[PDB]
Amino acid sequence: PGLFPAPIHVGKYLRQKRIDFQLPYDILWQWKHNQLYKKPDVPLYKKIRSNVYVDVKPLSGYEATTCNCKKPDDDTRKGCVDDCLNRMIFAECSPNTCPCGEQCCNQRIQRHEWVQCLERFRAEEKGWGIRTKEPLKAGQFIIEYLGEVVSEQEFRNRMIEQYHNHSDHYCLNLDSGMVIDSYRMGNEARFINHSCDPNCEMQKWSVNGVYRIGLYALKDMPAGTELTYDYNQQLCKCGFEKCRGII
Amino acid sequence: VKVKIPEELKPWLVDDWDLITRQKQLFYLPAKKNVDSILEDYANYKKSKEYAVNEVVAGIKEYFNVMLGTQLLYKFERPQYAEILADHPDAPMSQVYGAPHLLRLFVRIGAMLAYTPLDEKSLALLLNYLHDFLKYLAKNSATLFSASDYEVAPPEYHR
Ligand SMILES: C[S@@+](CC[C@H](N)C(=O)[O-])C[C@H]1O[C@@H](n2cnc3c(N)ncnc32)[C@H](O)[C@@H]1O
Ligand SMILES: [Zn+2]
Ligand SMILES: [Zn+2]
Ligand SMILES: [Zn+2]
Repeated sequence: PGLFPAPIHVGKYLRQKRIDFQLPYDILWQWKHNQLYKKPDVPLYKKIRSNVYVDVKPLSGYEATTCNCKKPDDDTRKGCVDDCLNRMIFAECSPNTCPCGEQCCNQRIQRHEWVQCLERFRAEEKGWGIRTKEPLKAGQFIIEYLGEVVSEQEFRNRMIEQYHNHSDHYCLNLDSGMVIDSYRMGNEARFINHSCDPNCEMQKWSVNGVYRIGLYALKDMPAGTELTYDYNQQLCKCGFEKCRGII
Repeated sequence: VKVKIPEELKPWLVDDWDLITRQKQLFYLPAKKNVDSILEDYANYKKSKEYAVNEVVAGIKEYFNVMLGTQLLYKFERPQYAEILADHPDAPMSQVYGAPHLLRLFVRIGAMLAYTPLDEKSLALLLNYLHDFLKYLAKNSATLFSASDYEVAPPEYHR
């Protein structure tokens, strides 16, 4: 054999078949889009690895104390799985108090255990989107939503003064008065699109005394799947039976 | 078999289509940076598993040398191709053509890979090496893919 052998039987015939080259439409659509509107610029923003507090600090008031989680003797399996009491009150364990030590898997946000297989791509009528290059399983922690933590007063000021020339909109509600604004600063999570039938969801966790938002998989996804969540006036192009029509 | 074209390289495929199909331009032949040079550069980038990389390079060369004149040309490019064959016979296509057409190769090779006499593990290994080479192309996209390698076809060419 070989590592890269030639095709046999009908593969030889197809390989030697004369066919005028055609660019596939899942690439060529970009050209018509670039003629109707402009070729999209590289989306620029300040990449940060942790939230930036502007005029508020999203304290949760909760000190994560120890659970009754059992430390597995086999160092192969992780410690704080689905029945962790801290995990059940949506608090990540503290490293100083967790009985599972460095085997605890209830420290995913604070250990920045982001999924490393995400890729920004161009979606036909939705602009920039995020897809996963590998499969994901339900409940998997994917990424943290990062940005500037501002008050609703600060966010309204920003919208009045500099977000008037903007056709998108980059913010999560961390609170009824606090917002994570990723217009200027954030991470790749700012490119994740809305869906009326999402495969991911945002969860608010208390991580060592502060609130942090993480994107977790709602269901299993194969490779090449675009990440979506429910944003909770734009026409919605999510393409799903029983679509709400508007984001 | 799905070969994944790097997302960064798709706008270049659009540009290539625009240059050849709309603007009636032609890639400079013989290529100043031919497919053989690019494969040699990738093989050296890997050795900086050697028999494996060389097998991938040889296979890409063989597939390209069969597929360039059959499936990798826009219709507007057919005369030039004929010209090349007349001007430099017995020169393989991997020595005459360059980066845009080698990239075009991966748009169509996946259909052929479904008929290779390999099992699942070896086919996965081959796809691994192919995607590795494709992301190598994506890394060096600034030097490899450029409209400056294209020129307006003379009025003689249009007949
Ligand atoms: C947080 S941004 C997401 C990234 C955006 N696609 C981009 O190009 O930067 C949200 C914006 O994307 C667009 N968008 C997100 N989901 C959409 C959807 N399901 N249908 C149509 N547009 C959507 C809307 O214009 C919205 O203002
Ligand atoms: Zn626990
Ligand atoms: Zn724990
Ligand atoms: Zn929808």
